[PDB]
Amino acid sequence: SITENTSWNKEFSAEAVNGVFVLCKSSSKSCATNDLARASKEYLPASTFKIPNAIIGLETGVIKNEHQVFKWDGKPRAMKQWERDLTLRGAIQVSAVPVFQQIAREVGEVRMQKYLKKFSYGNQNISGGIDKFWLEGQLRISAVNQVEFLESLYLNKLSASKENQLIVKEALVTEAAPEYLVHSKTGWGMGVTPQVGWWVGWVEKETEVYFFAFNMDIDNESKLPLRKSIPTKIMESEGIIGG
Amino acid sequence: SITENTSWNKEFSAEAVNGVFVLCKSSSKSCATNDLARASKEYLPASTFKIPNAIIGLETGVIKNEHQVFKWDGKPRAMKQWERDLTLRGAIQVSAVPVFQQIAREVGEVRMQKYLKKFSYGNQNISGGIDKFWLEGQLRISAVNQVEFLESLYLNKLSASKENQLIVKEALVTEAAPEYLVHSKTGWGMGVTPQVGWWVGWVEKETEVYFFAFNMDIDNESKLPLRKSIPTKIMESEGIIG
Ligand SMILES: *C(=O)[C@@H]([C@@H]1N=C(C(=O)O)[C@@H](S[C@@H]2CN[C@H](C(=O)Nc3cccc(C(=O)O)c3)C2)[C@@H]1C)[C@@H](C)O
Repeated sequence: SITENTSWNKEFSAEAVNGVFVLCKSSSKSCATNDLARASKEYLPASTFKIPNAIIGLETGVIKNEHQVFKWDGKPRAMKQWERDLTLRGAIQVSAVPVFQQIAREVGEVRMQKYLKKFSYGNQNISGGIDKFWLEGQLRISAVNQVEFLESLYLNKLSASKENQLIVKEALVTEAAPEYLVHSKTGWGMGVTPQVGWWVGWVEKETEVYFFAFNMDIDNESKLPLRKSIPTKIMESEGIIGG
Repeated sequence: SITENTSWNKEFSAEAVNGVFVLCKSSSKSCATNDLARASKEYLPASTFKIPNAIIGLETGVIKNEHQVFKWDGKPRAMKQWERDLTLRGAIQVSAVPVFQQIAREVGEVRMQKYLKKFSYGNQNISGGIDKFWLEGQLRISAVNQVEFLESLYLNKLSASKENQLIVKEALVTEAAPEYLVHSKTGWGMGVTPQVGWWVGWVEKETEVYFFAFNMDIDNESKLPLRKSIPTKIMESEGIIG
């Protein structure tokens, strides 16, 4: 029942990129997209996988609780922003891949498989190595499936404790005003061709809720801000951002 | 022992503010204040009482859950900002008193009394009527006590489920930045003299956490923003926010 809104395409052509936005009001039963085909196409999740990985980390006890500090061992990491002790929120905010690869390692394949099945997480293919599958492996998930998973998270309906779902929700908050709250997560998947850029999340505005998932083909770093600006312009046209 | 930091008085001086800031790193065992006497003095909590009231409401069942919508009945309310449907977070963040009056009535005197004893909340005096004790009744709490209560909340150590503590915690998020996160709640107690203004909460930056409570006398309504600006300037100067 997802509907196509072809006018949204102008926000993609204005920036010379290919991609999809899916936007649902209230539930995943009222969704619209600029491109019906791509809305259902599955792409490497990259750093958006920190959302399930975090929940799974808490459920399995690998992450002890919300106050867990991920200590840096001092050995060098691929970005300087990652070279420091991090909270769960901090590790999510900076997209600290090494923290999550250690989480995945301790969770292990059999349990990670079990959770991705419970979560109906895309093609649930975690081959490509326990700490790499969402980065250069065979895992793939669509914008539509992202929206469905995030709706279950918002509702505390994933197969995980309410407490753990709440902890991860707080960690994902990226904008806050009295009657406007955004939970969101970016991704940039360099380990696939073409590279994929993601922005997924949900907006609570007054008493309404909107689920969203965006992805695009990324040539390189310079186009990364479009992951937020294109969704922002669509949501503005829909009356979500302003008043 | 809480230490006195006279220096902070400089931020109170230009605006002639009579007030106190309490700021603790990691725990309420490591606190400082500009004014030891005022730090421990108890003031009417006004809208800051929405924090325990929300938790009590959830713990009793009076508040259904995180997703409960508080419908406006169309009858005029004291503030236009309150004349709409509100989520729990909305009701807390716009300080929608009538929503919390109804919650308090449904909680009731016996339960409310017991939870303030469990939370060690100030003087625990709820006389004045069940729906006005924190507005114009006799309940009073100090800045030090606000910090101790907020620390317990942070740590999920109040006598309430971890889930209900977590619900209220997300409801208190007020600033979400890449480097830090702020949970806070304002208050303006117009039902006492002098009028009291509050800002209480905590800040998480890097791997550290700081609890804070600020109050001041409000000589007039134009001085209201000082309830955030003075403690923000102090916490900015120490590196806690920014
Ligand atoms: C995930 O897909 C991927 C990440 N995603 C990235 C991206 O979106 O660019 C990079 S890491 C990313 C780049 N910008 C942020 C950042 O540094 N922000 C930030 C936020 C809060 C605080 C601070 C700070 O205090 O320094 C910084 C992180 C990477 C390619 C994985 C799979 O590689």
